[PDB]
Amino acid sequence: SLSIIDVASDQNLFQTFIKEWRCKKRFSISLACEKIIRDDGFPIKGCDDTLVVGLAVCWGGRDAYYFSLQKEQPPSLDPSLTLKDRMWYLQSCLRKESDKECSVVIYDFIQSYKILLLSCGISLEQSYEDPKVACWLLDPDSQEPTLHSIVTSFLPHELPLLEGMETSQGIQSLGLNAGSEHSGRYRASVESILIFNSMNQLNSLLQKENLQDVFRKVEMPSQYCLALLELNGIGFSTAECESQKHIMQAKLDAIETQAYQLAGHSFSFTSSDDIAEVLFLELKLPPFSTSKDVLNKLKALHPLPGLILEWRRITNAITKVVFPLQREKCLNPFLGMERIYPVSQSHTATGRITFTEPNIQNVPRDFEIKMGGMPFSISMRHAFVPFPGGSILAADYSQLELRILAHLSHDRRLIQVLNTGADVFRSIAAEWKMIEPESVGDDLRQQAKQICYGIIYGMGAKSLGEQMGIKENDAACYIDSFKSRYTGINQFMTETVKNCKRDGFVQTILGRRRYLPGIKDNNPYRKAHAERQAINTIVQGSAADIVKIATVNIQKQLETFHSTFKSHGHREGMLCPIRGGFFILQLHDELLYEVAEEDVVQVAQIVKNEMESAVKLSVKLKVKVKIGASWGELKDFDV
DNA sequence: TTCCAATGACAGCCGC
DNA sequence: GCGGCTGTCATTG
Ligand SMILES: Cc1cccc(N(C)C(=O)[C@@H]2[C@H](O)CCN2c2nc(C)cc(C(F)(F)F)c2C#N)c1
Ligand SMILES: Nc1nc2c(ncn2[C@H]2CC[C@@H](COP(=O)(O)OP(=O)(O)OP(=O)(O)O)O2)c(=O)[nH]1
Ligand SMILES: [Mg+2]
Repeated sequence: SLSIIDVASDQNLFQTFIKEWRCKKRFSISLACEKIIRDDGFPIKGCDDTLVVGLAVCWGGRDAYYFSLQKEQPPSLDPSLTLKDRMWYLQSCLRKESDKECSVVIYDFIQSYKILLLSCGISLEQSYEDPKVACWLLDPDSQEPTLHSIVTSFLPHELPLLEGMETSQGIQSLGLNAGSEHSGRYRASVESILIFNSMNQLNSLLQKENLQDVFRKVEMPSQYCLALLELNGIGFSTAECESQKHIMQAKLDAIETQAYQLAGHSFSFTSSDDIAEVLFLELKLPPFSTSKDVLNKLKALHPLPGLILEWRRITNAITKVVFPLQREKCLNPFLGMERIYPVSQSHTATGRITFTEPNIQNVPRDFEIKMGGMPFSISMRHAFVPFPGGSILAADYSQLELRILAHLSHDRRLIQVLNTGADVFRSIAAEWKMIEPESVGDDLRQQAKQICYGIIYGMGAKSLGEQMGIKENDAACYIDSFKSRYTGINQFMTETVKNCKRDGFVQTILGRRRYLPGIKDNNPYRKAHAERQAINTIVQGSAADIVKIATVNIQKQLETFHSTFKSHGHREGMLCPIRGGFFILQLHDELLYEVAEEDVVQVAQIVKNEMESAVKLSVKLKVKVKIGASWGELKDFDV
């Protein structure tokens, strides 16, 4: 039967609860947030509307222990239990002793870790288990889990507990979601019971699939590193952004006025229909699609397609990068600067990490605008700055996916190239554009990068032709030459497709499985798509495993040499200059840290050493470190 | 429908 | 009319 024990209603019940809690090796917690220093709970950073009023603990059955964090105002509070006394006993039960294996189960661990630190001044110090991450680990292509989907799949007999609790079908924790008519006490108590029991079932399934070691040693520690990143945020300068915006907007104005004179009338740059009417009906250019690929061919024949492409590039930087950054910026009064607080997203097909609100991974590379034949550099990344005195440190793996592919295919030709061979992208660009390596621009090297990974991951002659600007036949010859020169790779492609067809899945270097039932499909497209996913998932997923291990191992090292706070949040939630390195961004094969001037040499050594040691392959994991006053102005730094 | 992975703005359409 | 859905366009790795 569902029972909620209000432990703070009676001194005697409270101590019995505290004694039992202190001996538990496993329990769930769920935070109780409701809509409105206050007597009735702890304000949440970023929401003037909602309070943490308590939390619920579960360690078996359908008993929730509700632990109130209200000074005044379920039976009422025993007044001998001061809030200060409760906060003591709370911090005591949520922090590890020496040689004590202790696991806390939290739905949306990251959001809960942050609220406990910033709102209640409590830093969790135990092993963490998030059922959302366990779901992902069992099927990475599953829809993002909700409490409702977890209970549906893993605890279906308890679905009645969720009847009339419609917010259980949203992504946000039932306890944290104060946009309900149900009390935080009831919501957190139900969640605590559903999550504890759900996690027992998820742990049995992880053990059956042999993913429990991955879950405890890589994925949950990776979530802890991402919690520190989300507490840290990334520094942002508005002055740099505005000055770039003004140059961009001037170019957009000139492009529009010239486009409209060539067209003969106004047209919307955002309507494919309008652009198609102008290009194909009203100018009779040869084709109706208005894609990048189409306009890229046609720019050789008339100026308007090129103007369209530049309009979309610059409009993208203004409306999808500047507008959201200058809206999501937040004053940090301790560091004395604006920062952006993006949200990590780990539920991906291959185990990459991405970001939302906003997605800082998508901030444009440097690009050039010409006006009156004078070039202006647009560096959106230059707006992302360290705290005063600090530096940005970036460490990137050199061709990690190629090194992993070499290791798994034992391809002797690819190993030679990686051992000595110059930049492969520059080599391809040179051969293609009839030049020696040195002339390649950034844009052209990116085109060659797309060609090289494209071919490796099963790009066809029609598409390679559009990209290289050559006939399908010439592209098909290029594909054959690749396959002939690197026969190891081609054997590994056929051996991976054969093994996928048999098993219904592929596995990464750490044992994670992706299910590709399209592999058996009779439809030629769906079959070929699955075969391409099979090959790409093993290499891209393996790379994502290595970067996670690197991230986790760097964080351990930083915290040993840590005579200082493990995140900027740990100073906010505390209430003496900044020392150490702060994880600020992940870019798939690249880690960014914000580092105090004094510590950049030591942090650069730790980061490089730990990234190069993450795993042992047939080939060396090469790491380049760069350093600078912004993400946009990073310079090579020999470590 | 023929590189893979990702987020997100933005016209435009359709059952409610 | 209105929110959901669905391409389509962009960008990054
Ligand atoms: C101009 C052009 C276009 C398209 C293809 C190729 N071919 C068949 C290659 O061989 C090219 C260059 O001749 C040497 C690098 N290179 C590589 N290409 C691929 C696809 C792949 C690789 C790699 F996997 F080995 F890295 C290399 C290299 N090295 C060439
Ligand atoms: N399938 C595919 N994977 C890509 C593509 N671009 C990048 N990736 C994957 C493979 C490389 C990895 C990291 O991308 P980078 O741009 O850093 O590539 P890199 O090979 O490391 O180049 P660089 O030397 O500039 O760091 O992401 C692409 O167009 N297709
Ligand atoms: Mg790289």
